[PDB]
This record gives sequence, structure tokens and C-alpha cells, in this order.
Amino acid sequence: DFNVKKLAADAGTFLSRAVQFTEEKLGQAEKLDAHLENLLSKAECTKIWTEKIMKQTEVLLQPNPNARIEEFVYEKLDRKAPSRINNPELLGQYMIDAGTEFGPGTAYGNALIKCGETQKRIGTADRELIQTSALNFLTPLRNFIEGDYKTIAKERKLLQNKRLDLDAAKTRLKEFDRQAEITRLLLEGISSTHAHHLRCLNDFVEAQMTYYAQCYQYMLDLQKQLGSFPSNYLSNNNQTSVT
Amino acid sequence: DFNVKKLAADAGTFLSRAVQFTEEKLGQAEKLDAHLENLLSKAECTKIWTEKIMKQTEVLLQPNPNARIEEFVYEKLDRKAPSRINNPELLGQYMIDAGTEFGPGTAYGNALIKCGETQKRIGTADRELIQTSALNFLTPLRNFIEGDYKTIAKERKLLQNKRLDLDAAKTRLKEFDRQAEITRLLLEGISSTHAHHLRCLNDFVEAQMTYYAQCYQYMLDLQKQLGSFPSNYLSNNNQTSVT
Repeated sequence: DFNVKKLAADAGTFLSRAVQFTEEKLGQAEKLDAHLENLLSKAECTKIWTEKIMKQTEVLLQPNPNARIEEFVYEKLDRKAPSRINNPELLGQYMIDAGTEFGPGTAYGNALIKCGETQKRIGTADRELIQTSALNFLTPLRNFIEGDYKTIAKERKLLQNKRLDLDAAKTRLKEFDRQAEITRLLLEGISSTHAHHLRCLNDFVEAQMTYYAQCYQYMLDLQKQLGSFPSNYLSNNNQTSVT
Repeated sequence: DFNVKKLAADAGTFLSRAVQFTEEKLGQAEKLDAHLENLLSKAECTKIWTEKIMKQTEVLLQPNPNARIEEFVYEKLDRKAPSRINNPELLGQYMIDAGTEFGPGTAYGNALIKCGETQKRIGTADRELIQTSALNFLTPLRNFIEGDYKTIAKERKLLQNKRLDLDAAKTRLKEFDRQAEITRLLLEGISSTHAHHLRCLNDFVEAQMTYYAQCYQYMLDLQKQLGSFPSNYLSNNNQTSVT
């Protein structure tokens, strides 16, 4: 009865320390009073959070910092680059050829090109889905990464550089005021004036959302375009079908 | 003016013969009169069409016979194998940790876990999407591949085997009737009695379709759960926001 005791005694420490082992892709700022160290740590969480949503919409598997390495490389122009081909275009690309190869004297000939044009028009919607996820969700946050975030990192880097310079200036008894003011104004801008990312998430969920209803209400029309075999080919003299 | 003539003269043959170069993964049956050779060729198109829809729903890129090689390997049991993790589970898996790491004294604390639980409940819907595409669309057609299609290929193989045997029996002048009857009944079963795949496509489009409306009408609720900042935090004394 002592093994299952000692088995839970050194496993509680392993279960308690299972958090601080991963989820790191950048450095850490210099350890300032709690009014400024809390703003600097909140800036570090704001940096890791603003640079950890854009890894999520392009690939479909993002549980790891490999998607953050995929996010750290960035692209501004879309020139000489087409859309990525999706599942519904390839779900109808063969079926067009299968419908013109199978046979026209059969009720599948009024049926396979209906599903083929259905999949080929969900193909343009999924071509739109990769564009509305990359133009209003990937683009302005990336331009804010290479915009004022370099200015914020520059002002806090010169803050942490010249803080030790004024430590050298004040500790010998007998560039930090203006730099700390611009840095603290940037930190209070990215904490208090945070009306930049509520709209980004609230428009990203609408940009994902307004494709699902369109392709659903277009796939509802396939039962109307395909409803002739429970009404006209149901009464066929060759075979009966499902009503 | 003769170069652009000859350039469009040898290129018409290349544009006319751009079809018969690919799209082949099995063999061809033996070349029988047109009432039986047309049924045998229709059986070959029925075989390539029935064995070329199941390659399309699992992977998202199927323009080539590599998806047909992925389709030729088949799996019956789902034992000791979980669901594949999708995009919305991984779209909220970090955001739960980001919400409990960022800060609770801010209106994002009433906002990030809302989007996180939204993405985590689209995660179960995309966990359902890989199951309704693999259980009612991949499973019974695969059981029909290793079911009566082996019987159809066996009866037509013995047809093409003993047809030359009765050619040997009849051409020397001075097992094919019953085999040809069972084979022709199987070919007329897979041509005329074709009420097996209208329901499969008509239920595959409903199985894809009834996820889109559910996740759309669940993402419409995020504007209601997130509508408190255009009504209560809009009148906040720190900052105004968007209405």
C-alpha cells in the first residue's frame, strides 16, 4: 500500500509542473516596479496572443509551435499565385467526366451533373473561404506586426537599455524619462486602448460564418433540382424507386 | 505567316488527344457483341465510378489517381482509433489558455472564452463531420466493393475464360450458357437495377449539408453572447467603442 502512495507522491509534482515546459517562441523582457513589470508582462502576453491567432486559419492542425513558425514567415502581396484547390472542386472535377462517360439514357444522367455543378459551385465558395480568411484576418494583423510592434519593441528595448544607464547614473552617489514615457504610453496603448481585436474576432467569426449558410442553402436546392425521380421516375414502367 | 499556321496545325492533334493519357487504375475487360460489349464497358465505367467517389471526402485534394491509391486500401473496423483533430478544436485550444493567462479585469475576459467555447463546439461538429463522411459514405460502398463486386468480376472472368473454350468447341467443325446468363444478369443488375447510388449521393449531400446550418446557427449566437459591449461597455467611462 506504500507503492501506490509513493506513486501518487512523486506524480503530484509531475502533474503540477506539466504547464511550464512548452509554448514559447520568443524571448522575455527584462525583469522595474509592478506597475511597469505588470504592463511589460501584459505586453508579452499581448504579443504572444496577437502573434498566435494567424497560425490557425490556414492549416487545419495547429496544436504546436510549428504553426507559429509557419506564422512567423509573412507575405504581403498576392501576385502570380492562384487560389488553393479545395475539396468540392475536386469532388466534382472527376464527376463531370464520369457523367459524360457513363451514359445519357439513364436517370443518373439527370442526376450526376446536378451533384457535379453543386460541388463545382461549393468549389467557388471554398475558393472564397481561403480569401476571406487571408485578406481580413491574416493581412492587417500582419501589417500591425511589421508596423507599430517594431516601434513598441524598439522603445521598450531602449527602455531596458538605458534603464541600466540611469542605474549607473544614480547608483554612483556623491533617455529614460522620455523613453520610459513613450514606452509606457505604448504599453498603456496596447492595454487600455484595446479596441482593435474585438472587431477582428467579431469579423473573423462572421467571415467563417457567412460561407456555411450560403453553401447550406445552396445544398438545399439539390433536393429540389433532384426531386423528379420521386415524382416522375417513381412512376416509371421499368422500376419503382423510393418516394 | 506559315509558322503560326504550322504551330496551330500540329497543336490541334495535341489538343485533340489530351484526354486519353491518364485516369486509369484498373485493367479492361475482354473485347463479344455490342449488346454484351456495351454492357461490359458500362460495367467498367460503373466500376471506375463506384470506386471513384470514396477517394473524395477524406482528403481535401483529389485531382489524381493518388487518391484512388488511397481509396484502394480499405478499413472495416474503427477500433483503438480516435477522431482526427480538426481546425476549430485547435482554434480554441490555445485560446482557452490565452484567456486564462491574459487578464480578467478587461472586457476581453468576457469575450475570449466566448469565442473559445464557440470554436470548441464547432470542434465537436467537425468531429461529427469526419464520422458522417466515413460511416454512411465510405463504409457501405466499401462493403459492396468486397461483397458482390468480387462475384461480378468472378462471373465475368469465368465468362471471358470459357468464351474462348466454347470458341474452341465451335470453331473445330465436323459453362458459357449458364455462366453468360449469370454474368449478363449481373451486368443488367448493375445497369438497370441502379437504385443503390441515387440514395448514397442524396444522403451524402445531406450529411455534408446538415453540419453547415448547425455551425452557422451556432455562430449566429456569438453575436448575441458577445452583444454586451455595444450596450453596456459602450457607455463605459474609460473608453467608448463601436455601437
